Amino acid sequence: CPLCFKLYAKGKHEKKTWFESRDFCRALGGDLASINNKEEQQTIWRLITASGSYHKLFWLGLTYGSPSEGFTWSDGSPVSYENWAYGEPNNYQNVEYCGELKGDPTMSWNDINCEHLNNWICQI
Ligand SMILES: CO[C@H]1O[C@H](CO)[C@@H](O)[C@H](O)[C@H]1NC(C)=O
Ligand SMILES: [Ca+2]
Repeated sequence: CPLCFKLYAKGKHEKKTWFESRDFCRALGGDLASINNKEEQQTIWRLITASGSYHKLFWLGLTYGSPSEGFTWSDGSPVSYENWAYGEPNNYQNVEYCGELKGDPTMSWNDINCEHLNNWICQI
């Protein structure tokens, strides 16, 4: 790396929707981050403690597919490893088709509306 992840923690005015974040990472030749196992989760947690980005929320590459698949990763891979927060994904008010990371030690995931403005994490 110059499995590689990079945090994008932005000021209030420079956060992005899920689609804007996905396009940003793809313009770099990468994608929104997928977390495929415990090792990858630890790597990202170690990046958060390095930056003081505690408690912050980040887009991951989680996106709802067909009703049959449930959530998938934007980079193509299926969701095998899961770390949803308890009760999630709950599709609250039926409008939550993207996934975010709560960047605290639990490293848990939540489904949320894709037009929410968040920080994000790229993989490359
Ligand atoms: C603040 O959290 C609540 O709203 C978000 C969407 O804003 C939801 O994504 C989230 O699931 C829901 N939590 C519960 C317990 O329903
Ligand atoms: Ca939710």
